[PDB]
Amino acid sequence: GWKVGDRANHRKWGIGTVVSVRGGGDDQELDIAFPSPIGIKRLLAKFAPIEKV
Repeated sequence: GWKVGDRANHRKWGIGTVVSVRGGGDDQELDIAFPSPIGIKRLLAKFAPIEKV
């Protein structure tokens, strides 16, 4: 699934970079760093409004 360094386009926050991935592969939790001033958001990958790249 998701990997550190991946870029994600989020419906709300635009494009950001994955800085942490945890939980098991079936319930990944992502930290995604969006450019200033949004900062880092922590969210469950399941049902997240994100697309890779």
